[PDB]
Amino acid sequence: EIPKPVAPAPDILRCAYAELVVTDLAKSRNFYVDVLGLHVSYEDENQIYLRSFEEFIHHNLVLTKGPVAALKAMAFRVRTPEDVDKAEAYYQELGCRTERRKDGFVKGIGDALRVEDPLGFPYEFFFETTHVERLHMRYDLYSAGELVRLDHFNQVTPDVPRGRKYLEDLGFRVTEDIQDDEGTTYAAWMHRKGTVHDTALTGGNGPRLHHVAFSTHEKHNIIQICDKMGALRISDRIERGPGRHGVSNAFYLYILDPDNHRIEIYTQDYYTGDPDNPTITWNVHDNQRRDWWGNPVVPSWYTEASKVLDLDGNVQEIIERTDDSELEVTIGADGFSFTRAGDEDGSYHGQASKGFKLG
Amino acid sequence: EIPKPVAPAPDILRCAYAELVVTDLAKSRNFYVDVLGLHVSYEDENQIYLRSFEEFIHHNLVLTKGPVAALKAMAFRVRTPEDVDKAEAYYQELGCRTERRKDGFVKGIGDALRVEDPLGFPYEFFFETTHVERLHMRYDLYSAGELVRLDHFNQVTPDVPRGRKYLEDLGFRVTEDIQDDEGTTYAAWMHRKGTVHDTALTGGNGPRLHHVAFSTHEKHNIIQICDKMGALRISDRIERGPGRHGVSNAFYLYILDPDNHRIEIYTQDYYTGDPDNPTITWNVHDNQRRDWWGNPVVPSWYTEASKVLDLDGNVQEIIERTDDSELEVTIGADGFSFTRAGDEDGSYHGQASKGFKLG
Amino acid sequence: EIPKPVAPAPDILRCAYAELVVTDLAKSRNFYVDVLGLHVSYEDENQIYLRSFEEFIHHNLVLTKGPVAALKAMAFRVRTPEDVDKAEAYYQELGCRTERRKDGFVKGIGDALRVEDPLGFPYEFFFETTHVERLHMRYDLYSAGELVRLDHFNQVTPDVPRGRKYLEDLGFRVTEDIQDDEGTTYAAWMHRKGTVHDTALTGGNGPRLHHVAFSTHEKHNIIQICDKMGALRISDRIERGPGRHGVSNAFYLYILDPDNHRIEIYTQDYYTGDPDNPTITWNVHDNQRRDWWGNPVVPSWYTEASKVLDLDGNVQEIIERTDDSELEVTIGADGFSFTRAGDEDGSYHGQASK
Amino acid sequence: EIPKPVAPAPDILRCAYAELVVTDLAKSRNFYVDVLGLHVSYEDENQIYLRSFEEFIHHNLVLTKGPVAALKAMAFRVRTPEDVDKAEAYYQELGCRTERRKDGFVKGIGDALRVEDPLGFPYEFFFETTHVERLHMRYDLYSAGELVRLDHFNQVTPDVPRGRKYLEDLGFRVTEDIQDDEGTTYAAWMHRKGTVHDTALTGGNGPRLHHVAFSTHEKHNIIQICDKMGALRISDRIERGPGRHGVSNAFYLYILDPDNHRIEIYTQDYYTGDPDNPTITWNVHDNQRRDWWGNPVVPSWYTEASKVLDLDGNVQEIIERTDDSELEVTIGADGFSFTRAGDEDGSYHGQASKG
Ligand SMILES: O=S(=O)(O)c1ccc(O)c(O)c1
Ligand SMILES: O=S(=O)(O)c1ccc(O)c(O)c1
Ligand SMILES: [Ca+2]
Ligand SMILES: [Cl-]
Ligand SMILES: [Cl-]
Ligand SMILES: [Fe+2]
Ligand SMILES: [Fe+2]
Ligand SMILES: [Fe+2]
Ligand SMILES: [Fe+2]
Repeated sequence: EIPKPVAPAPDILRCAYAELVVTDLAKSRNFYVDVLGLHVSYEDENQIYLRSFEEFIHHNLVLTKGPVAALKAMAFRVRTPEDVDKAEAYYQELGCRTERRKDGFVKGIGDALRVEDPLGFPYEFFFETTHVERLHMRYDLYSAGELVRLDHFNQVTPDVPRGRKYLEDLGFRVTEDIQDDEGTTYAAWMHRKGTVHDTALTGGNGPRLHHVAFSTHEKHNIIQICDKMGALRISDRIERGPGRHGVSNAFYLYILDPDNHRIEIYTQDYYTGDPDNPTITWNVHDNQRRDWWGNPVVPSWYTEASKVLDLDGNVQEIIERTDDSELEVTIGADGFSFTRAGDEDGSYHGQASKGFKLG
Repeated sequence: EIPKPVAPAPDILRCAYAELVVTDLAKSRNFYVDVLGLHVSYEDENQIYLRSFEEFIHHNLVLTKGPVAALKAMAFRVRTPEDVDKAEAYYQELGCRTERRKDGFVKGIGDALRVEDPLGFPYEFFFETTHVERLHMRYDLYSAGELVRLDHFNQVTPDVPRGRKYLEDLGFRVTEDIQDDEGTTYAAWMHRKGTVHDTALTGGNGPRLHHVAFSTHEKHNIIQICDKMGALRISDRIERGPGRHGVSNAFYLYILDPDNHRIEIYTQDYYTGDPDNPTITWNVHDNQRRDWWGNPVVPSWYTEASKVLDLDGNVQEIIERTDDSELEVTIGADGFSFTRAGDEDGSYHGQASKGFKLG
Repeated sequence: EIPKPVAPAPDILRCAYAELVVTDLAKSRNFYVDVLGLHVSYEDENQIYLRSFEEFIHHNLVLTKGPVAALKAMAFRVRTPEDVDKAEAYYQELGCRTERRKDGFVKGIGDALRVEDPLGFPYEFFFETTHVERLHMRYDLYSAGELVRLDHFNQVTPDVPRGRKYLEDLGFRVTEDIQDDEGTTYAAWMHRKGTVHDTALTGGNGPRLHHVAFSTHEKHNIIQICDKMGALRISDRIERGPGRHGVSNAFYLYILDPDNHRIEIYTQDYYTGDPDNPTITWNVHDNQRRDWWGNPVVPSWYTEASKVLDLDGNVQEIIERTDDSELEVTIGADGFSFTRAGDEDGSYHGQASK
Repeated sequence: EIPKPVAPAPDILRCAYAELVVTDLAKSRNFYVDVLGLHVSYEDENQIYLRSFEEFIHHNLVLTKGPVAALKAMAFRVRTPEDVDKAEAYYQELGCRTERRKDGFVKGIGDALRVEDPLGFPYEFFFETTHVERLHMRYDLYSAGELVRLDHFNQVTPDVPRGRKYLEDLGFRVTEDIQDDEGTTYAAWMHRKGTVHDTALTGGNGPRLHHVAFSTHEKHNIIQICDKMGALRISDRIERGPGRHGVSNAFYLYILDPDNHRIEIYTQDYYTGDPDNPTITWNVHDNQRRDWWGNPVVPSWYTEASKVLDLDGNVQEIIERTDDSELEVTIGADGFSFTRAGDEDGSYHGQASKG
């Protein structure tokens, strides 16, 4: 277990941006700008800085050209300048490598701390950022599929309870989780900003980045993204969805960028800001937990995720999960799922729902 | 091959209602009224008469208690009383069994002709019907999933060109179809009322009734039906969808009633009323033809459909399709489909899209 | 009264396009293409040809540069080539001025008849048209405010019953109307294509064109048009709405183009294709008849409308309505409306609602 | 000016519920339950306890039968039980009348502090509340007009800067306001929970309660409320909207309950939780500031608002605003508004927009 430091945790506001390394900057720009409609704050031959419709900080996504596609940083904004100092002390007490840059790692961010966290993930904490034009009423620019906010990250890690405890000490509150009756946690969701989550842990080999998620206003905006991908004849880049989540109650879609980085589009989860917010636990065999309508979860969703980098820019080595696999226990050969607890009718033995099996 | 009569075709307005035989009237009522929110025009211990939100004729659906669940009649309204006489002469010239009842077969319909048509289907033609309160502005009744119109039927028949020719002579115009490069037709859609279809032919063993379809106003209304079925813990009765169709461009969902009769919910197809309306032909291997987003078509959608009755109430014998099977050529072990014609990337061989094979 | 010809009526499919004369083509292009997102089928220095998202015929709207903004033609598509001959014989029997151009009046239309109709309106009938790419699945082009179909026209004319009977003889069926207990007709809606209308008559001084209407898929698409006009700081060109109509039950918005031509955006009316489709008559004093939510109808909506041209391109003289005025009897000094009939609570006297 | 206490402010989470006094409990039930679809947590012959679709605390609205329709309490939830102690100390230092009940004033709330605040409003602060079934996935119950959350209160007060300073000291952050070029403030919006607001101040004679606001998921849910009101032939209880707000950017509707308490339905404002969230100031003459589409604001929206009670349950006396009136300066006989700053075209003199 990861000890609770004596040093106070930084006051984290929210997820703020991700830096993704991409192999072909022009192909990635086509995806995030021409397909998805994100707004360009800055670009050059090496990077593209993108933001959502309602954002006022400099960016929500930095695309950085490099040799190996990977997550380079997942950044959280803290409440005050002094919280960056607290972050450095906190992670130092945890025994983690840290790097501090007074003028930032990326453009439009000031004083910033990056850390190799105890789960092997590159976290950034910052307060200072260049404000830009907030585009929230620029309906002259608004797309039929407009991405309005950055909502969350989702991380793949082999030991969910170990990670959960560490994030709770850092001040994240768990809103929902998936467990079974034999003591295994498969996934947990945790927040600072008062939505279902700012980050989440998914059980699996890791550290890897499962996805970054953006919000829309309405469900039809997500439908439009699907429709547009069909018109562009890139429906093969729709991985899973659209659907209604069980966990989070959000309407959702997962798509894959040119380096196979997974992006979720998400809308209409619920308020979690009260400190005694009720924590919802789903059983791993409940076939409504991930897709409320019971649609099967494609195997790539469980197996595939992005590499993450260390502070030197090298790929983090992957540690195998030894706990039970959500894929295996639900849709694998000895898997099981139910529609109604205790009812054989609507249950699935050794295959996925709706008439499918693993490819 | 079905000859064109010398007798003039009746002028058909639209699909108007279906009579479905159901085995447990109370369970069927729970589904169509309590789950789906259709409006009761009349009911007793033997039948329930149901209509959509915007309908003014007596009903769109009659549920008739009987021993064997089946389609008993699919009914089309004709333009004038005289058109019922025309239908009788037309089908008599075709050599079909007919039955005329001056006071109707079901309540709220007057002079009506039922026929066992050349494809083995029980068609009804009528003009006279009892008008009811049109509920189109009854927003005090309006459900979050409100079904607003009857849109179409879909019929399974072994020889699609044979049926298509016959329906063309009856005045239906083909709007879309699905073919391969070697001259096999897998499906066709055809209309009278100026939408994509009033009925459609799906290649397969038949006669069987594939589905009846109702419309909603908006896409979110279809989403709500899915959400409600999740809340009722009957997500196992969601068969396929929700999705965007390729053919028709409509947003859709398929669900299964207590006797496994398939119901489609459908919205936002396009106007076809001009006589030179451009026909659209899709290749059977195009993985965007049925679901525009590339989501896989569940095998049950290809294989399962309702029995139909003859005019005595006995089940019609099934005749096997000898032309190629859409299931087998697209998602079976020797099947294939593409995202982009000629492109290996985004193509699927011997399995369905998105990472599944047949269960 | 307009006699019924012995000559058979042309079989009219639907409203198909309008040709509007505009005074500044570039300003009009900015409104219809950059603001509203219509799709260009052809343009040059004199004209812009535009179509909606789901259209396959050449255009739904022709903008033609000219000295005086006006309606130049409201065009209906007919079922067959021979229906253009029928239209010519029909209007000739009516005594109307007609002009036939075997190669069309505008690009992308072939053999076409224009008439000065008995109500003074420039109608076109055509079958032949150049097919174009139907954009209905081009979601890469789809706007948050996308206009998907041309739905209808609305005509201002002084005597509604006279016009109604003429249109019924042409095969249009009345779906809804507004009347009072004294027997005055204020407005009527009538169709060929199986929606609430292809054209409509509004009682007033005419001939004038009240509006041209386009459809969207959903209500949020109409909202987005309003939001976009706010962002462009042209909210003064939102005239009325957004709202729910009583008549038609459609969700709606009215906006004004740079020459003050009124454009309605409209969605989700009901099917009318059965020949005994029930006709709905509203009372003129029912404050839910025009806006179901009881929002007031601004006077400009009743009084302002576009000039129309004759076949020479000159402005048609206007005839004053002598029947009672809907404006005067509902929101004028001696007017009134109710929310619930017979209830003084929620009634309005000598003023509009809200 | 209201002094800043030495005593630390309580940590306020969010607006949580309002207690409204109503005259005919059955008629109010029909409005809030049958028309609007709120969910009953508890009822008897004296009170109805209602909650929104996504709520887990006991209620968002309490309807209490009484002789005079009024706001009895606007309640904010605080972060810990100790924050109720902090609230008590804070308001006592301000010289405000307070009353603390360890077992609450209404059912489903535990230890609670009510105060007559420096602006004359009845505030409640509480932590302890009875959890109930969260209905957020009960799509078997979901209405086409479903109200999903409580969003905010709006208060009418004569001196907006005075109130703004007091609320800032209490930890609310101003997100948007309306001012003119002559030093007058007409309205301010301020938050704790990271939306545009938990409460707002509207300049006018006060203390009165302008409205209570509930959220929907989507814009069509608000349109449905309007459509249903038309079908019920009660469209005369739609006061203003539906519309898009300028301030807040939310889609909105205002309707009137049987005692004329004003309810707003609201959706799709933006995130404000960062502490340097950019403040937006509108000019009072900007005709897109309240309705972005330029639709006129009816005079009743400016003039009418609910009485509020003191801790003894008596109506607070109304103090007259002496600052300029937003009604008068925009839509009165000497009013002015503009569509485009500096453009005579689309401007309005001595009247409201749209004719
Ligand atoms: O699945 S398809 O796109 O082929 C299709 C299109 C329209 C329908 O009504 C249908 O049932 C099926
Ligand atoms: O305002 S009305 O409800 O009378 C009306 C209904 C349908 C229309 O298309 C229209 O322009 C006007
Ligand atoms: Ca177990
Ligand atoms: Cl999931
Ligand atoms: Cl406002
Ligand atoms: Fe996620
Ligand atoms: Fe269908
Ligand atoms: Fe209209
Ligand atoms: Fe408000």
